[PDB]
Amino acid sequence: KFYIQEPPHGSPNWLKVGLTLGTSAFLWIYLIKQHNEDVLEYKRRNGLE
Amino acid sequence: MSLVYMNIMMAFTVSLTGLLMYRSHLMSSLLCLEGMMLSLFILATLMILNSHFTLASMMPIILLVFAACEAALGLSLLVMVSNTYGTDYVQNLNLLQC
Amino acid sequence: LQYGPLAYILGEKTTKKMTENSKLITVDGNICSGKSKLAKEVAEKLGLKHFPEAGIHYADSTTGDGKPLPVRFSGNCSLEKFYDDPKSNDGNSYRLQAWLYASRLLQYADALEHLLSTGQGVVLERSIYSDFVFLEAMYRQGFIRKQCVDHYNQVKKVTVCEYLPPHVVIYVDVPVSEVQSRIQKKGNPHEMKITSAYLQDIENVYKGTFLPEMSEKCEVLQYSAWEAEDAEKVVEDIQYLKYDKGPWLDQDDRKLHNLRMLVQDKLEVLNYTSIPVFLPEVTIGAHQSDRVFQEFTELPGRKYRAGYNEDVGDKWIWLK
Amino acid sequence: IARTFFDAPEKNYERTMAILQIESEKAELRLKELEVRRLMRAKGDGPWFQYPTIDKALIDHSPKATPDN
Amino acid sequence: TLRWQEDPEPEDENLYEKNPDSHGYDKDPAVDVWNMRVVFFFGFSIVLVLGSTFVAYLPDYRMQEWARREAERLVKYREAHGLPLMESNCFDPSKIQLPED
Amino acid sequence: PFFDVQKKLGVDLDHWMTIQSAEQPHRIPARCHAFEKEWIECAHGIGSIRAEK
Amino acid sequence: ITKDMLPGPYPKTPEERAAAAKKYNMRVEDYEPYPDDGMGYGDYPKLPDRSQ
Amino acid sequence: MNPIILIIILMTVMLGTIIVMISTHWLLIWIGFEMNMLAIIPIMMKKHNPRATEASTKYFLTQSTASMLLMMAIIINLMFSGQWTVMKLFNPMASMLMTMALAMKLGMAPFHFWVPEVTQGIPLSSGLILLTWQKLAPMSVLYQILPSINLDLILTLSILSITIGGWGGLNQTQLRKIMAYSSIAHMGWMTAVLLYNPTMTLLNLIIYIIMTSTMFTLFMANSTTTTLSLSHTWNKAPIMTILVLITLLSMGGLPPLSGFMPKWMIIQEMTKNDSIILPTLMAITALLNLYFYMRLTYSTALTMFPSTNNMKMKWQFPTTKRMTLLPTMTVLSTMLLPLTPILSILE
Amino acid sequence: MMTGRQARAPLQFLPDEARSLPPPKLTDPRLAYIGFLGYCSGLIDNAIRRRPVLSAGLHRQFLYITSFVFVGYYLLKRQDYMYAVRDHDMFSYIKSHPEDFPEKDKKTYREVFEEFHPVR
Amino acid sequence: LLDLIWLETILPKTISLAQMKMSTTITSQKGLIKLYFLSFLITILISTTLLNFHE
Amino acid sequence: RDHWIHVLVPVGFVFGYYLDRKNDEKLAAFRNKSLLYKRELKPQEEVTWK
Amino acid sequence: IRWTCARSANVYPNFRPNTKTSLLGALFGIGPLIFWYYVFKTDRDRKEKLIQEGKLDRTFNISY
Amino acid sequence: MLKYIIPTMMLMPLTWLSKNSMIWINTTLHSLLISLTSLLLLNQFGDNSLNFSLTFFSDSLSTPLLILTMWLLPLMLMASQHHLSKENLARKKLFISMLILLQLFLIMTFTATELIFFYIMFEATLVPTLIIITRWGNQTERLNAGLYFLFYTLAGSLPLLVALIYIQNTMGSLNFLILQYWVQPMPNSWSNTFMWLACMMAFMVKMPLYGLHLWLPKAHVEAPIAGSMVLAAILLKLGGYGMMRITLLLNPITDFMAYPFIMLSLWGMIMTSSICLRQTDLKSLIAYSSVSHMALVIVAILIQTPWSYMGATALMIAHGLTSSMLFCLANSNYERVHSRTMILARGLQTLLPLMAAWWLLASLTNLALPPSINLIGELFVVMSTFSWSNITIILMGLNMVITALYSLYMLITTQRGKHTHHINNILPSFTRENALMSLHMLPLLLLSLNPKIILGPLY
Amino acid sequence: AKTLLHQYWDIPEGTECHRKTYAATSIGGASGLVVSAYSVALKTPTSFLEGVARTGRYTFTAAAIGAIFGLTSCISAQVREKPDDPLNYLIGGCAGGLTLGARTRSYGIGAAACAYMGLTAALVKMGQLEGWKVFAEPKV
Amino acid sequence: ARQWQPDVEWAEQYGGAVM
Ligand SMILES: Nc1ncnc2c1ncn2[C@@H]1O[C@H](COP(=O)(O)O)[C@@H](O)[C@H]1O
Repeated sequence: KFYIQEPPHGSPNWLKVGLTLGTSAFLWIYLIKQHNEDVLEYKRRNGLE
Repeated sequence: MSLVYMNIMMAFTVSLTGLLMYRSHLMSSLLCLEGMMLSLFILATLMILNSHFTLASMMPIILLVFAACEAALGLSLLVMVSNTYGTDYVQNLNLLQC
Repeated sequence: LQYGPLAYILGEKTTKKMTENSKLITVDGNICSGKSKLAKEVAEKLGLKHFPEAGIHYADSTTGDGKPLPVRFSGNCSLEKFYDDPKSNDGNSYRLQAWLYASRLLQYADALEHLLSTGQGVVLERSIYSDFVFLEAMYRQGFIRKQCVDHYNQVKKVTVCEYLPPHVVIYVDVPVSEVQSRIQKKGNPHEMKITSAYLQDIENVYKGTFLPEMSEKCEVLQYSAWEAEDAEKVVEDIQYLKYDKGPWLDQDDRKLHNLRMLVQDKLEVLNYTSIPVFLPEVTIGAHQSDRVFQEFTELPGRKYRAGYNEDVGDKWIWLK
Repeated sequence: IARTFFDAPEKNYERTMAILQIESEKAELRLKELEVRRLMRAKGDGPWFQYPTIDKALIDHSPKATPDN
Repeated sequence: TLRWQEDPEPEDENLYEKNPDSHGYDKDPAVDVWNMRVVFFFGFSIVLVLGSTFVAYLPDYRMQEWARREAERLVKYREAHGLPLMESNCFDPSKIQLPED
Repeated sequence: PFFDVQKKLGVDLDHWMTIQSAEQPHRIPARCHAFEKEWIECAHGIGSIRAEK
Repeated sequence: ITKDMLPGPYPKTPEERAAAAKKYNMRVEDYEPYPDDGMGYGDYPKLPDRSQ
Repeated sequence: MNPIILIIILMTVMLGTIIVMISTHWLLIWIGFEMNMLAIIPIMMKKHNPRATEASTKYFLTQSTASMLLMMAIIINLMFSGQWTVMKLFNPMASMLMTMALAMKLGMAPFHFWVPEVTQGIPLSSGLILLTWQKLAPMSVLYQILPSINLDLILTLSILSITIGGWGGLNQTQLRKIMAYSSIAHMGWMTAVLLYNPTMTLLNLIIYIIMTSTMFTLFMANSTTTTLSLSHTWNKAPIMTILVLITLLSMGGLPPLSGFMPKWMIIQEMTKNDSIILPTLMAITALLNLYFYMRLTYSTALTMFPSTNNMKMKWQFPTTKRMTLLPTMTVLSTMLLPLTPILSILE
Repeated sequence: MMTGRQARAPLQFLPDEARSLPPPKLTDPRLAYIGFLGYCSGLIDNAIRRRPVLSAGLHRQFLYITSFVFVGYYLLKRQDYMYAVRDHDMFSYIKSHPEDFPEKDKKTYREVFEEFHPVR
Repeated sequence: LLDLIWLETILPKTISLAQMKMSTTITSQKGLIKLYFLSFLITILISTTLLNFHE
Repeated sequence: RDHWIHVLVPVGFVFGYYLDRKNDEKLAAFRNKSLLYKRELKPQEEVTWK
Repeated sequence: IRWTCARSANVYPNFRPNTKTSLLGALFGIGPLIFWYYVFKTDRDRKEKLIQEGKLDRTFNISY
Repeated sequence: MLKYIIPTMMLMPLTWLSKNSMIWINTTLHSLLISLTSLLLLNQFGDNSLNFSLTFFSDSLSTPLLILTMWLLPLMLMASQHHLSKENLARKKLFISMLILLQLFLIMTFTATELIFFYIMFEATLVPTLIIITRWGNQTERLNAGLYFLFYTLAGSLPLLVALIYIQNTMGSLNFLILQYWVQPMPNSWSNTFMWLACMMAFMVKMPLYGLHLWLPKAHVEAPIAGSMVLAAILLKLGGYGMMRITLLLNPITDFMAYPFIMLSLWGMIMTSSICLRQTDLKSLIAYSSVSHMALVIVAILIQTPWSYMGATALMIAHGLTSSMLFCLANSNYERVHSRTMILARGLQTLLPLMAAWWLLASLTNLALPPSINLIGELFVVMSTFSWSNITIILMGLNMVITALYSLYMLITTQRGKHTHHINNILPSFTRENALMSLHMLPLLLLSLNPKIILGPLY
Repeated sequence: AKTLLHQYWDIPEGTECHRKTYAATSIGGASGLVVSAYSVALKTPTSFLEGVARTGRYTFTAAAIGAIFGLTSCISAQVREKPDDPLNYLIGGCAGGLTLGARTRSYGIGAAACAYMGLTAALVKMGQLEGWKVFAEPKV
Repeated sequence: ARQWQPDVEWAEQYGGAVM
């Protein structure tokens, strides 16, 4: 140890880190699924099949 | 329109010219605010009762109550001045200029 | 930030831990009054935490490794030079007094935070309500100017007014001749250089300005030189007190919560200490400030936040 | 130098031709936009600049107490 | 009285005393020599010489030389069929409609 | 701007008080119910400019 | 350098002229400033207009 | 400052503003205005000092006078129309009274006389609230009444507000009065464009809201209220000095920053309607705005002001304040220019 | 200035006919610019709290990039829908009223008179 | 005569002097709310009569 | 690599150069259509210019 | 340093606009400009009038 | 032009990721490599412009300016890497970042296809120059110079914005090719009078025109060497390029409109040159020489004859290189003697022979010694203006005296005479300074052989 | 005071001096009355007499400015036989500036007022001739 | 020699309640 008092940010908040990772993964797969659904509906609407 | 309508407009302009060029403390301003209150109430009630708009009888009473609470707020503000400078004069309101 | 309004919503009430033994006690006295151990005795009587006198390196001690930082990084003022030349050209006197007042304000903020959080009473020596008795003792001896006096008055007026006075204060009455004899027998090679007029001025400001207002705004006890040794009498006197004065009576949970929020932001405590008033004893130009700031940034443990220094051995820096 | 680095004059010529055609079409469309905005704001019978009026669905069609209405 | 605290004026840095073969680049000699090498290679040996080679051999700039060759054809045409050297009208006058007045 | 929450989620809050020719308790007629009815049926869905012209 | 070792406005009374002569290190009689025509000469003295 | 009471008061302010936004009746518009000012009164009495009482008294008097004028306009409109839909008014006196009532509410000159005073006497969070969220509702009210707005009155109010705000901000040294006069000038700038294309008005409102929020967030983060402490902050965090420098560069409409987005495009809707002198005049007053902005950045970051001795203790403590949304609002206020056509979402 | 267009379906960020357009690709340059804005926001957030800028808060930076790219994609979709509405309405009103838009006979340069001002 | 005084006087310094002078006239209020409301009355009267903004 | 920054710019050059060729593929609406260079395409040649 | 600051930066703080400086600025600041403008306008009008009536020898003047 | 913007955007992390001792070498190497790759823009034609896409194009006018800009940036990094050796690492990296951003801004501005993009980029060039002037300047009153520069530029350029948006709303586009093919004559009306004034006054401010040149003798002096070079050798030519683009759109009003403005230069470049006869500050003398050359450029562009255009661009390039070299010479002498007074340091030839040779070469190239580029440009301008009118040869010919009468004077007092006694810190010539001055001078003498690439778009 | 501008512009330039003079005098008097009223409302007068003295000073000064400017513009338009010239308004604006400088006991202020008022009157003539509209109705 | 920075005079110019 180096600091006499333990800093509040000394240890990584594992709950918040897992929450950030899960939110990023959920938003990425939701964006990908939304883009796939929208492009499928676009090709079905305009007949680019 | 009717002459009583124009009398209410002239009364509201009288309250307006009394509310702006005051010389006394804030109680005169709140009294002229209540003059505006009363003129607007009487005008709205006369309009609603003359044109037989039955539902808009909700307009006058509400037109009091809300601003009436607002008027109560103003009273508290005066009490704050009465708790700070002793008198609620408007000439003591020259601390924020500098 | 750990403690916030969300904790107060969730039920973290600070008067839950505010028992009858949570008392803020500060002890005062002359330069060598011998009170330094006496408060320690109180620390083993009521179980209260004791804090030493706020020195130059106190802010260096509370954060980081706690090692005493060099005087260039913190303070830029020495007590030995003040004992040597009180009327010096560089103005060691007022700079030392302003730095010591700032350190005492930091100590009082830490003490109030500890009392509000842990619920345990705190014993201090020479709190921020008893520091001006030094500075006035300078001005009656001609050690400073009038501009320094009114600048210190402005700093005290903008800093003290957000805090509450201690519960009980204790003043040890040691006369000037006893103080000079104790200094002579102590053996410090640089402490005899002060005139006895300085100690007389300290005593005069104590008994003329401090006591007439601490007999009103808080609880006050007074003891002579030999009665300070008898610890059981002092603790029996402070434990049989009737608190009726002081603004500690009319403190609800909201005001104490606001006080706890304000004392946990160390920038907010010291924001008004260094007001932009340019007095040539405390202002330093851009070049020296830039040089010492770039040198302090190169110190170990201080380049980044406390949890984000690779050179001191902090792991998982990339996952925070 | 002309083989490794520099593009052919015909390539630059036809690229310039395509760029000029695209920008001319954009300029003509912008002028048409200004003209159509002026004309249909002045006449007020288009999809834009349609300030709302009172919806007719809120009128009561039931008979009233007094028939003189 | 005394003004605000400030350091005295730092003297100018004479670089040649700490290094007899320095070149006004940096304190350490190795990085100074590297800076010399990179400036004299990529400033004279690389950009200037190859730049002079490049500008000396643009591929018949602005087609201007080609225009001379075209002139070498054109008068050769117009000195064969008896046509005048150069018409005073840039366009054909038979395809011009003047505004009638 | 003019956010239309009432038209979005389909709940009336103040459409009944808005006009004089609206439905009122016991169907009490106003003085100008027919005139307002004809004016609204003239000026519905055609725009304010063409309504005032 | 410092501010009071630098030229300022046109002096009028004797003591300002003496201070200017002290700054310009001439005698109080050999210090003859340019006339106040509003041209910008300031307190700079008039040398006798001779080449080097 | 009970957290439950503060949360309820903030929800009341939000409810009043959204009641102004989403209603279809004039009475509900006034209801939202009254509840908004009633619940915003305790925000400016947070610190419990007499200057706050002075500022709140002046604010209450001006807002209540504006509300009484607003009922005068509503009752006149009822007389001449007999109906209550929030749309174009049916009387020139109704439009005139409504226009200066909303000018009084929004601090438009010459009815601006409360804006540089009240913002001087209230805490910085309350100043941010008053200069950011209060301007939203009467913009909606003015947007919904634009067919009946008289051109001459709103143009005179706009040019007077821009000129007066620039010339009043040219002299003040306090940060809050400079912010107040800058808000007045921006209000005039984005009310000058309202009658021609209100999408530009909404875009300038969003840009001004974001940029003022960034400025006030930086001022609460540095705990600085005057020019001198804002100069002194360079010992504590130079990155904050860089941030305030770049967002004050953005504040004067200098490209390639976000503040050049609205006003230039406002000029893009001035020459469409054949008006040339007007954008030039407002551009010159924007240059005045940029002059005192340049003065602020000269005092702040482009020089190195002399500091005091106690900065050393402030070098041993990091900034513990809840610096909320500072990086996102700083990025959105500087590098949003290549995404200019995003204003199409505001149609 | 489209107050009469969206009034039939109010408070719709992305209507159904917006699905008839070609959606923007995931490699749109504007979308990558908004992702760069998110990365810059993460860097600024690391810099203002006195942290290592390029190492600390990697999950924080990824969340910033992801949120910015998501909101940028949806805003770009709304922008494309709005401009499709704009030029569709332009072409529709041009087609519906060709009396106010006459076909101009584009005369050649062989007879039109251009005034010449010599330079000397 | 020209490049240090007169050219400095015509364009920038006259503009700066007028700016600072009228800025000092604008920001010289006494903070009295009564004067502000009297100016409001004068503005309203001028707008209603001397400009006729309601026609 | 130990000197990776030294190849940061040239690669970032050529990729950008590559993008220019990609930009060329967005401006081929008049390929072999100009009146000066309209010619019959030679065998084993798909375009006049890529 | 005194001479350089008197020559460069201390000319405007010690300037008063009076009749002598105004007359010297009007004689030297705008007089040559209007004189040159008048003589050049006269010369160019004469040259254009000579050219447009086809009397000036411009037979071999093809560089301009 | 996406083959040059991306290398600069990759140079930005290249100076944000290097060590504290390797920023200068890496930045210099990569900027010199980009300068080597910059020569691919010379694939020009005598009748067509090299167009890359809808946003970027480059004819034979903007190409020499681009080459000069991204050749000047490595020279800037060499010239400004000694007096910043005492600065913080973060501030040094910020300085390099501002220089790289300024180069990116300039190379994006010079290839702008449409005029509104050129205008916004032209105003965007303000920020790093203002930051450099107001931050790294040496003298006390640099804030006044920065404010004067920023306000002169903005007050010039905002009516330019209004006029450009009016033109775009009137006709339909602001592309330079489209405006070349959709040009319309402007009649002699007062609306067209104010249109011409709004379209011109920004460029007359940044050239600068005589009368509005007062932002130059301050901002060229108190700024550092890199800011002085970017003010003297690029931005004036940026205004000239903008005026060259704009003046196509304002015919035939200019033929009776440009009578005062031309003559506002045709006398001014006399007396400003006379100011160089009586200047105690060397940097102010260089700035006033730049004022005279830009006044000649103003006359050449405003008479709108072809030979005037060729002389204008040739004198632009030659004067930019010569003024950058002279500013570097002034900076080196100021570094050695710690004073900008010209009369202080005397007899430098007896102590510095190579620096005296560089002084002689720079002064000779300043007085238009044939067959250098400056003589070619100024001679073409004199031929064109003599074609315009006869008597104006006098208004050029007397300048032919006065230029020499100061330039060799600047050569004499700083080099020739008995050396100063109390000055004894004149170190021998640094290799960095000699390398920088050779890199300034040798391209000029090499382009003296083949000037046909810098003679304009219509050669 | 909108129809007063119309009555000022209803009289043709350089035809009748008297009615143009009274119209410009009334315009100046109205402007001075507005300025004096705002000055009294904002800056508190010492008494009634000093307040009406300041009001009369401002009103008479602005009325003199208007009368001098209108008279000078009309006599210049008569002496040049050209109503459609901004030179007459430039001369009238300089005369108004000279009168304002003489009233304010100054000469540099008078010359600056000459320049700026002449340019402003020239631009007023520019807008009158070419139909410039600073208060433009919404067209598109 | 070194770069100049504002002294006490500039700050007291900017330190007044009215500038
Ligand atoms: N003005 C002052 N002069 C000397 N010492 C001071 C002054 N103010 C506070 N002190 C501190 O008070 C201490 C004396 O208390 P003590 O010796 O513990 O009874 C000194 O050693 C200093 O740390």
